Amino acid sequence: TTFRFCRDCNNMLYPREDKENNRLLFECRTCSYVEEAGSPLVYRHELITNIGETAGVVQDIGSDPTLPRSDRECPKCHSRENVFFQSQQRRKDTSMVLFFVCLSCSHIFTSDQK
Amino acid sequence: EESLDLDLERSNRQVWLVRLPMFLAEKWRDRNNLHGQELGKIRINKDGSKITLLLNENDNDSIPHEYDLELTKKVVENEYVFTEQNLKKRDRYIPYVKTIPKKTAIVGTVCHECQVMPSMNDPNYHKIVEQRRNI
Amino acid sequence: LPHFSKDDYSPESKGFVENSYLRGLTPQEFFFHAMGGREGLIDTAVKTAETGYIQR
Amino acid sequence: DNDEKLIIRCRVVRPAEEDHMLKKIENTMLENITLRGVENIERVVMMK
Amino acid sequence: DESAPITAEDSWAVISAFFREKGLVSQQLDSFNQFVDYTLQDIICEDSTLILEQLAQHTTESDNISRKYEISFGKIYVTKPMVNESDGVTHALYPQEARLRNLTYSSGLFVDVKTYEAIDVPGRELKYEDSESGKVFIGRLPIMLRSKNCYLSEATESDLYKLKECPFDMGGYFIINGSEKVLIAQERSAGNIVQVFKKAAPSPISHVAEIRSALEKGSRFISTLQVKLYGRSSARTIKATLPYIKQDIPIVIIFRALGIIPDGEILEHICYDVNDWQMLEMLKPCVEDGFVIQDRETALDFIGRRGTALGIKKEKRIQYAKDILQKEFLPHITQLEGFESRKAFFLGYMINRLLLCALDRKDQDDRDHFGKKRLDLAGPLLAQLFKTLFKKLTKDIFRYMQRTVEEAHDFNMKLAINAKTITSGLKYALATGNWGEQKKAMSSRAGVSQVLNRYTYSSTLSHLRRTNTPIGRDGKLAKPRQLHNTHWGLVCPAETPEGQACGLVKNLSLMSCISVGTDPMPIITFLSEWGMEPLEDYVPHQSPDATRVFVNGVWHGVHRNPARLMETLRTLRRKGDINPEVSMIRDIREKELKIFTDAGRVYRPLFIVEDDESLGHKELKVRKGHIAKLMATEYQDEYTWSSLLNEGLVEYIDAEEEESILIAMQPEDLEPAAKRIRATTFTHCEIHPSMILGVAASIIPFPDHNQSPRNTYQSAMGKQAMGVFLTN
Amino acid sequence: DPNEYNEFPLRAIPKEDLENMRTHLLKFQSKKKINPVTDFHLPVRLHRKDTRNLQFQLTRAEIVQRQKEISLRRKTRQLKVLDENAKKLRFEEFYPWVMEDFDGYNTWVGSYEAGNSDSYVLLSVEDDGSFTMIPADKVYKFTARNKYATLTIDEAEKRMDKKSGEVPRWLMKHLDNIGTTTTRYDRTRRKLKA
Ligand SMILES: [Zn+2]
Ligand SMILES: [Zn+2]
Repeated sequence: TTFRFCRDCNNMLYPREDKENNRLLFECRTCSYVEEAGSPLVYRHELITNIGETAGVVQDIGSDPTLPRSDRECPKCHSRENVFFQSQQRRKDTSMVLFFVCLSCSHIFTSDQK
Repeated sequence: EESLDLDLERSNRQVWLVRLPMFLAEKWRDRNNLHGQELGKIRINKDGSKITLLLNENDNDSIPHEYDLELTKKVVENEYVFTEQNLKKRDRYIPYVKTIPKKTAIVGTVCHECQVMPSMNDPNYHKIVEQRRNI
Repeated sequence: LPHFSKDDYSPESKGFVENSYLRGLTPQEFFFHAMGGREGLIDTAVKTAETGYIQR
Repeated sequence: DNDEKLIIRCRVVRPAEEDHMLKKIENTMLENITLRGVENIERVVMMK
Repeated sequence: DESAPITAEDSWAVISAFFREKGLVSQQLDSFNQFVDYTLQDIICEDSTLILEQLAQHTTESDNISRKYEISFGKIYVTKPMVNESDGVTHALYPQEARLRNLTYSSGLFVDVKTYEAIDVPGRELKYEDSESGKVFIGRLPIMLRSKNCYLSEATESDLYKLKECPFDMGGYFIINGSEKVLIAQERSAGNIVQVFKKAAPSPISHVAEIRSALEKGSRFISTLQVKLYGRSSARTIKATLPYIKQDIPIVIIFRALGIIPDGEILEHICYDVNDWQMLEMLKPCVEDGFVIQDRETALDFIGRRGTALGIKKEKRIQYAKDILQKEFLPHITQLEGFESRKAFFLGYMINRLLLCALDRKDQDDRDHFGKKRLDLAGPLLAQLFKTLFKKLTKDIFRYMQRTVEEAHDFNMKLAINAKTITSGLKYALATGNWGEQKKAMSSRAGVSQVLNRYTYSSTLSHLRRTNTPIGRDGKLAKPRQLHNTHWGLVCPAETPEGQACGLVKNLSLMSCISVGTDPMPIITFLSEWGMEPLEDYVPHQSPDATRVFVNGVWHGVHRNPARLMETLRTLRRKGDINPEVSMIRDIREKELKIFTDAGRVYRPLFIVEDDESLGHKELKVRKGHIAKLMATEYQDEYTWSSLLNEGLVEYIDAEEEESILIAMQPEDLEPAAKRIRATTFTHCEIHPSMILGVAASIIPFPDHNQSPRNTYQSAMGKQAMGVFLTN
Repeated sequence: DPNEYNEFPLRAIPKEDLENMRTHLLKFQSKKKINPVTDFHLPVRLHRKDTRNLQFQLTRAEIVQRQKEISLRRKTRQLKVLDENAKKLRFEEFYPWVMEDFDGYNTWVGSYEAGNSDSYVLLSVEDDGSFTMIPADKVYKFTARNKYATLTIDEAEKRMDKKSGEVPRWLMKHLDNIGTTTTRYDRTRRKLKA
């Protein structure tokens, strides 16, 4: 779903169809540069999703004091130290799922006990 | 009398843009100075990658005599120094455009963006630390 | 409240008064009690004028 | 229903410039086509 | 031992020192002292220019001489209260004298006032460019009691009784026509700060972002900027409103006109994580809207007329548009000529914040949060009135100088009527309660100069630290009347009146202090010196993780390491090299850094806790030796609260920071490993919980052990009790 | 220290040489490296010109070819104060810096940014090994223009009017087929052909 831009100018390449060769082309509607289409994918919507929960996972998450600490272990380093926080997606229909990041292994993993 | 076209000859000269700390910039940007006197010495590694400045004793030991020069951008592109001075005294086109001609010439190419920082280990250094702390 | 760790839903963290008047409250619980009292005060202080208009 | 990916494949019949027109079609499909029930009614609860 | 920890009991000594130093009315006193020491020479030297160089008023006339009429004001002067009666000498006043004689405990002013020419007949040109007295009287203005320039601010108890007034009269009221007079704080939403709103569904706008601005306080520079998101659908489009442009304008046109032609750059100014896409998808229609224009001045060529009368024009001057965008647009971060890029980055930041709310990534803004408000006080209010009356002064000075086409320059007598105007205006403002000149009560909120209550010493003290906000006549029922979490430890949660004003008037807690502001220039210079990326050469690609930096709500640069800068600033503050009123916050979740040094913030003291400890787990830095020294100093009848501040033992916290600090209620609550019911990462411990009250509630014994509305009933009622109010 | 380095004291530029001469800093916004001496078609002229209707402006080669082919007051006034240096800056920036090569292949428009002009100081190595110290008074930034044959303002105003819900996705392609408003390099090439 990524967008490409003209090498000659940072401008959105609009897909357009080859009438005779029947393959999608991306032409810079600013300047005559044209480009081949990597995938038949053109536009992507994703009306409902469960993404964006890994937003703002800075390397300094453990630095802040206010995030609570737990005793669960990361299944890479098993160090009981870790920092946990709930879903970043602030909508009324969210879930009580939590996210555990451990300072030692610097890895993020879900709270799913299943 | 002078050719309006700019000179392209003096381009091929490497230039080092230097960001300078306020105290030292105040001294060097003064028009009263700049008589051509030497002011400091530079140290370059044969291996490279580390540059430090050896300031002369003309500073009156009020500021560090040693500084480290850090190349913020080792490689620099599309940056140049051009100099200006006064000259001697669907197909429709616009005839009058009010051109204003000046004598111009490009004199150098910027290749190294670097900043002067006082070496904390310098004995005269860390004094400007308190000076900046007060201000 | 800035005396709690983030993202807690324990009753004390989110404002459950545990103690009784006999022993006396705790700073946080005191604050929450103040909140409730203020709510009651303001709601009545507005409804009085409103419902007076309706009555008239 | 045998397939586990609930997918619909449609194409415009005409005997070209698909972006705007087909996005309009998609919006119409999403916010115009009712399925069952009567509009102006929302979640309904069963009570004993 | 001296390095032993501190029992919760011992905290009281610290409080004793803090009061012994600060004094309760410190807020009002310091506001006035600041307004007198500065902000007055500033307000004059700012606009001290007025010249009438009548060279020839037309070409020649051969030539004539450049008849400069240069008048400028140098240093100003203030006097002790020094008032003469009719037909008599001037007395050295004293508060009781004015109080019984119905005077105004004011003092006079007089300011210095400052031809040699350049001549030009037509060709060449561009080089064609008085006092009559000194320190001319300009008027008299009232004074704050026990201010820097009040007689009482140095009295000794013996001398204080010689002057015959009660030593317990701590408090800065005013004496107007012989009546104790008090001004009250006015809270207002802080300016120059990004906010977003979710407007109601029926309107074609769903999400809006608003910016306020000011210059402190020329022309009032309201200059509201707001960006609206249209449609619910493909009507997704973003338009902005700018003065003096009276159409909604597509933001892409704004970017292009600013000087950013290639669309990819504009995308870089909005989106930061190139990996994410959703924002690009919702921007797609906006990019489509501006697909037609491809040049900066052509975008500038858009009319946005709103007037005034079209001067030199073809359709719209490019010069007109650029002069708008520089001089008037966004009166903050810059307004001079040459910082288009700063404008672009800030506008992109605000667009991004707007877009998040529509994308549900971040929640709705909270208007009622306390920190994003401020408390205007005596200083700023007197500043506003003085500015208005001095503008009237200058306009009148221009008059009667143009009138004296013939001889001569007065320089003397008009300023007498001017002094009458200035003094009359100040007197009227401070006595009537209306706030402004005789403008038929326009914009004149009355509750600014209430009459000081004098029934009970408790009441009197409970009338100084008072606040008020304008909301409406009748009142709403879902807005700041109800208490808020942010109010903790800053405003007393029980000392409020009831009825038609409940929750509006509110009362400062005990140690709460107000921010008097400080020049940010040294701070920003220091920050740049220690390594800053000026935004002029920023690039998101090479900075996928760098942290933005804000000062008083201006973006200045981006930095790589926030941690070291944070600790360095903290240490430098604690060492006392920065005014402690300055507050900084590191929003590590948002990758953001804030610096605040404006005036009018509210802050409280706190114990600092060092996480590290050679003795073991964790410990607050102060020890027993310091408190022993404090007790010794007190009983001497030389540690001060300031002397506690310098060496890093307690630190001020504004209302904004708490969102980045964890607090320990008791100094022993969890520090180590029936009566009643009772993490390991604390940074600060409360000095004492009982200090969250205000003046009146403090009297209530065991306020914990009874219902809160009953405490509110008593807090209100106690002010209606007799007893003593002074001794004189 | 052991001689692992080249030491030489940098020397200042002579004071008397500096006066009456102004030195500025030049910047290009471009993803690809551009070398003025090689890429540009000499002769190259730097002029301070009004930028209105840049496309309609004839190329320097075109101009040379054309030349060869030819061969009551109110009496009471008050002025608000403005800083003299600010007034001079406004006067100088009233016209932008515009640089063109003879061919007209590449055109660049400069702008002035005051963010770091004062703090930055020029240092370039002299022939003897000294480093020339220059206080940099102003820094100018140049951007490319007219490379993509931009459309004109009036037709753009007509398009933005809501005559159509969406403008033709191939409007630029159709205009290029009509070849309206050819590039300055294209116009110069056509003139040279004629
Ligand atoms: Zn292109
Ligand atoms: Zn692990």
